[PDB]
Amino acid sequence: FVSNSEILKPFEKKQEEEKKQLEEIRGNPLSIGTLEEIIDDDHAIVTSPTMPDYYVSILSFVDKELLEPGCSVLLHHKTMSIVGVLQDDADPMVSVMKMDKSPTESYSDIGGLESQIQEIKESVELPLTHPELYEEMGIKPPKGVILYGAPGTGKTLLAKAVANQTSATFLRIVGSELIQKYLGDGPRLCRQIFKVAGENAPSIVFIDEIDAIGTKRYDSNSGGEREIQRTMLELLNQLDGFDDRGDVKVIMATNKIETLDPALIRPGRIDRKILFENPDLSTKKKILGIHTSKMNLSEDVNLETLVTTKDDLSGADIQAMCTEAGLLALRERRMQVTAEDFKQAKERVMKNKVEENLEGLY
Amino acid sequence: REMFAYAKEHEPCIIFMDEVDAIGGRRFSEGTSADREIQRTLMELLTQMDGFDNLGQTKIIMATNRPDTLDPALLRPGRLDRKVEIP
Amino acid sequence: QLPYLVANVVEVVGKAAVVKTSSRQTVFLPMVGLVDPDKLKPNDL
Amino acid sequence: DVGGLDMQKQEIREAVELPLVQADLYEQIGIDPPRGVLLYGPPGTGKTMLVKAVANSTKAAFIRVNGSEFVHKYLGEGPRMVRDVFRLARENAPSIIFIDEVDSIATKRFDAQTGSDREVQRILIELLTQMDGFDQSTNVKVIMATNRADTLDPALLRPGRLDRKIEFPSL
Amino acid sequence: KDELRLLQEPGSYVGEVIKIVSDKKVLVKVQPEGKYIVDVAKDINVKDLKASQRVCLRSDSYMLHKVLENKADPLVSLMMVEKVPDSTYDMVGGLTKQIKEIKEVIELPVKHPELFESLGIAQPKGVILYGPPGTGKTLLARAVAHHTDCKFIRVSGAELVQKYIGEGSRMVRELFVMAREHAPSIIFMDEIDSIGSTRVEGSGGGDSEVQRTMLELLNQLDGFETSKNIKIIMATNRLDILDPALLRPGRIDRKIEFPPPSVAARAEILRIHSRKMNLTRGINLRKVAEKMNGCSGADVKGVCTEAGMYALRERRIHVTQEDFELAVGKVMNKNQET
Amino acid sequence: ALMYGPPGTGKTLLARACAAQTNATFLKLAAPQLVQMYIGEGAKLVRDAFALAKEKAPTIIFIDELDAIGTKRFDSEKSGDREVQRTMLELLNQLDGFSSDDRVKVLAATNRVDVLDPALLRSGRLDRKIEFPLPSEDSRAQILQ
Amino acid sequence: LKQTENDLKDIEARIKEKAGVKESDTGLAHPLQVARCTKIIKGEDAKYVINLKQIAKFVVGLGERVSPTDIEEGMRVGVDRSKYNIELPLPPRIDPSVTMMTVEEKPDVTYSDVGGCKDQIEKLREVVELPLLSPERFATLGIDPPKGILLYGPPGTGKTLCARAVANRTDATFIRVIGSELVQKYVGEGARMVRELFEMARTKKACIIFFDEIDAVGGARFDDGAGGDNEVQRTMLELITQLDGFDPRGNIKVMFATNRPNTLDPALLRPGRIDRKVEFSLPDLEGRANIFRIHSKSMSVERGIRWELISRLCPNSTGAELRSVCTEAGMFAIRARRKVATEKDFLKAVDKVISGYKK
Repeated sequence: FVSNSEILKPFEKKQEEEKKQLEEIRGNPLSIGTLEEIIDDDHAIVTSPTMPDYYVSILSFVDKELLEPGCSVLLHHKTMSIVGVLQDDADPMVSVMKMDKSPTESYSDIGGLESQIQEIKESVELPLTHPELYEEMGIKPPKGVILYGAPGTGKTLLAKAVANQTSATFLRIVGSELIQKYLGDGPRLCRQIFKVAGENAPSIVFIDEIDAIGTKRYDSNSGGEREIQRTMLELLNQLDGFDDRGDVKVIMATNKIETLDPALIRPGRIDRKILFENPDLSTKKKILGIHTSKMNLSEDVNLETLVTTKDDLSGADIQAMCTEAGLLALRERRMQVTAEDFKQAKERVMKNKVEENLEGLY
Repeated sequence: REMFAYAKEHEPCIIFMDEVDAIGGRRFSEGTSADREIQRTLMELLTQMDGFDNLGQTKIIMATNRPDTLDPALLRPGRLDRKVEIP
Repeated sequence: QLPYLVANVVEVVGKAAVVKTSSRQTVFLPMVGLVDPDKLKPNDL
Repeated sequence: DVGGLDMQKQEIREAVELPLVQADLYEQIGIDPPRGVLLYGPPGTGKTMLVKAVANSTKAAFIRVNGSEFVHKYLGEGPRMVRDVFRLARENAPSIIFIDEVDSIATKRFDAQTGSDREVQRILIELLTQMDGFDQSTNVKVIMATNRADTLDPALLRPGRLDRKIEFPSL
Repeated sequence: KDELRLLQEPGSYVGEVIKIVSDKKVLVKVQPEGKYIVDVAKDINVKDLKASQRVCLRSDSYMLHKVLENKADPLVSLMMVEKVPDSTYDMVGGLTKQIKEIKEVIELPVKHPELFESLGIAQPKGVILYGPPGTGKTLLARAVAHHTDCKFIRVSGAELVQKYIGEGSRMVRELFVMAREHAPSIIFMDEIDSIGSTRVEGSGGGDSEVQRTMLELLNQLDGFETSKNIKIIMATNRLDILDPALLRPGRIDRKIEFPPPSVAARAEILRIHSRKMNLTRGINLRKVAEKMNGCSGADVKGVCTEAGMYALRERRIHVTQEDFELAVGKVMNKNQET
Repeated sequence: ALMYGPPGTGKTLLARACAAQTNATFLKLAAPQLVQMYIGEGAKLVRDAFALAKEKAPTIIFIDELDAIGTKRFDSEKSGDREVQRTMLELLNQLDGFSSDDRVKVLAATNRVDVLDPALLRSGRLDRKIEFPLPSEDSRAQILQ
Repeated sequence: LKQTENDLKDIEARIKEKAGVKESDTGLAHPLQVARCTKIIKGEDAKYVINLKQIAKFVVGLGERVSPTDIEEGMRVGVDRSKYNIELPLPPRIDPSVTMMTVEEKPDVTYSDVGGCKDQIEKLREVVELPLLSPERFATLGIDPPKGILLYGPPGTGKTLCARAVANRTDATFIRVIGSELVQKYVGEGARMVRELFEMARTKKACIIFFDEIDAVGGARFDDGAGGDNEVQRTMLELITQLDGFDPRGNIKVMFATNRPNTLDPALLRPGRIDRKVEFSLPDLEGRANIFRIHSKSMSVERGIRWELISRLCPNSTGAELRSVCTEAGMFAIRARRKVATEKDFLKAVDKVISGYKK
């Protein structure tokens, strides 16, 4: 404040003359365009939302490094030339990016999933800690992991559990967001995933819930979209072309692999297919600890009693078990849930899945 | 519709249809899977005849493979009064 | 003017003609002497 | 114009001419008139032409609607016209809306047919909203002819908004 | 004379303020056109510009003119918000099990939201009705937004999606804008409803375009916005071609079924609809429901019109006991006719 | 003229020999192009075939795999063949349009003949059936020579 | 010091851009996918203004007009997917992405997946190795090599590596065109890339041009007649005319690859397009005996083992799946604390990939 009063204030007065020549080129009737390709001859392609696709020349405002193909810029109504670039801080460039460094989930906190740990540890932690073991065999360790089951137990816990021991940064990317709202950004978002995580790379990319883009059907038309093929074809080249010592890792998740593109699978690059395992007594107590924390319970309520007799429910039915237990207190007009409500609600959810399996077989 | 209007505006007009089994027919269960164009043509032919605007001098000739495979609603009197075999 | 507008003539009363442009616009114009009624047909330039 | 229709003629007079002429008979009894009637039988024979004869005695505006209409490759225009024709009949009390062979537009989908068949269940919600959605008030008479129907009962049957069901006598 | 000079205008578009620029400009998204950077009015400071603020942009010079009221003008297909809803729970009354399940789900968090936060369970934001078709749920739908003093809103997913460019997105996002300002309201989800009120058996082939938008706005509203007192009410009796992920939390919370019909179920319904009518003293309304077969709530409601037709031929406002059983026998045979 | 026989006997090879001596334009109709995912493409395809043959008079149309589009049977299962059904229907309609032009030839080389039709046998359509059997002892000696 | 020179590029040049650039951009104005002007009318002659947009289309007649640089406005002048009348010379189809393919001259890979299969070797020795070595004997022989080679079967099994094996002894340049990268959203680029293949092949002779998974883009589809984009149509015109008629096939070869042989272009099934046809089958115990021995040469393992028993544990399967077995050999050996793969290491490694296929 005091230091910059004798610096920035006389600086803006001497720089006011250069700002006057800018505003003359700027103009009041501006517009937002869309970039396509940038060439060293100072020319580009811009489009306003009414789709009058144009081709104009690039003037001198900001460095070309700030300009990227597929972005939005500023235009004027005379020559439709680019008068400036639009700030991308408000509009996220990628789909969903969440950087979690050193997460809480570890191998010992996920319960009896250790059977799945031995498979993911050899394909992730083993090449990272001892890369010289693969150099003697001359083989490429698979960087991909295929996950099965339902979220909240197998997919949610194991995703952040591998990053703790490997000291990796967890990045969660939504799979249904791979087709994003715009045409031409398919190959751009694929490179930004490996570009941001490529400089340092103590990170593992995670993708979940792809029901769509993995299916190109029989064509790109008659109900299909071109954005689906832009991301799928570029993801195959970026995954197969980029090879490293095991720093960058990309892990997807899907319930059914029969609908996915077999060419996108690229056999031999991803050798790891991990099935879904049922939770043990340790994992089931972890799900209960989250919901029963805010839920009122007496001193006679123990997590070991509920998991003793159970149908071995998934993460969806366990969450619904404590949900039904809360309705018994609302009908009786009480804020304290006793131990009888947890046992009564456990039998109702257990009987809604498997009972007699249509008794038979002589 | 435009053929119905062109027949009213210009009296000397004769309409001839060939192989109406494609646009007609009872199909199987009378359900529609990509079949909406079959009922689209049949319902319009029966609706223009029973409306308040009829065709006095306009004659429409239809042809098909079998008469029994068509819509029985058209064969009833009041719209199509002429059923003639060609042996 | 050499670059004429691309359209199709749907109707050749006798000296009147109707043309349908490819811009989803329909205009009415009288027939001139530089064209023939057989030369005006749809699916043509 | 055609005899032997006294079975159907007594049904039309009660569901059309009765609420149109004297509206005070319903308030005295404490009952409300139905918002429509379903006609089952072959069209064109003692049926379709009889519907046009209703506008003669009632002196009402007859709206001719075909089930093969509103065919388009776009969306949103078809379902919008069902609401617009209802409000169009609200300004003019003597109005009558008729639909020929509702069996084509009342057929639902037991399986997903993907393209080009999506418009059969999109048009059904608007016909039901203009009747089952609103309360009971009749500014117009709704008559739906049916040539043949195996099972179509999406909301249509039961006397929620539609009480009487007319059937063409064979004997 | 001064008015004639004011009536001449080049025109002004409609847009909403997005952000604020240090260059004394503003980024405003024009709904019929798009995002355009324009100039802020000289008589209006840039500090008063907020996010999603409704303003007025001139057509001629493409700049801010004045600041109108802040509202989202709805494009109206079936979605127009009505006023003064007319219904009651005494008209659809007579069902004990259904009313208890509706109050503990919809009406409970609205009146006392602190009961769920103190207990430690999230309040249900949605419910799917179950039951046979034509139980009389069409009349109680108006009473849901009436007794709760909420805004009556009906949503049609078909009319908000069009094959035209830009017409299948902005319409769906228009619902999300007003849902925040109207938040004390209950949203009605139609076209998926199999309950029988309006039953199309759902649409799995026509929703392929809207699933990429509407399903994102409904899930982001609860999770990201955390806006309470907003009830998304869906209905169906079966999940087959719809979203298989609805069973996950955030969409389906509570499930309200329908009680089996019996003599005691139709005895109270017949008495309610007969209050507007006039009955002779000494007529038992419970014996009428005993002779009924497979009659739902709407079957009894339709008997009133049929019962008044027999007495109208004799021109009597009072329906004798002889005409009731003759009318009920005809209404019961409507489904079994031919 | 109708032509049937196994492939390799010259059914597709001799099709150009008739247009070479008569100075006619060879127009081939591909078999998979007749199968279209869009419904209603058979009407414009047949009309455009004779439209190009109207401007250029010496034009011969060659059809490949006649048996694919040549069997409707009697059944109601045509819902999947609905594009194939109207293909033969428009063929009968366009050939009746201009009866004064004999310079437009329609040739279909297929394996055999199974489903007949009274409409397909008449003037301006397939009439003479020329069998293409397997070559005999002395026939293979002349071909190999 | 350098702070002024950094902003000097955007200051001093901006003054010249006011008069200079605005004058060059007058008239409402390197791959360009949209060629259109806005309200440009001149005269009669020198008007042009061809608009590809659906609104206000135009065409230009009156003979042939060719300009070296500027036709009317220069710049946006273009054609793209719809060819308008008589003007070839200025397509905006040039995308300097043409290096996307893989050109390998004299590949050093000899026997990789080729060993073990006798039938596929002998079929490609006569039509490839011989003409690329002594083509003069074929001029005396009287006949010509086949215009095309049809390779159909499971992909990634060595179908591509089989062309690299025969090209080793002849020192031929191996050019592979991947069908996955061949399919692009840009319409009109496929016609230029194929034309540049034969033009570049004449510069350096003794090369082999290979195409992978031709059914990806397809030789015959429903988008040719019904659709409005021209890709395969103009590709087949440059494929048949350039190669067959004026170009000798001795030093220039074109080999395709596919899966279903009946889904190809029926134009290629006619005589005079594709003659040589080689069928690929799953390798037997003898076929896979030499496959595992080649891959094990790169890795360091125990030489006292036998690879004929390893190939017996796995049933008949595509050769592309055999590469994943070697990647699992050096993994389970680490769990046993063995830097090399012993005899017992391949026992659990082969049994792991068998249960993963679930066939």
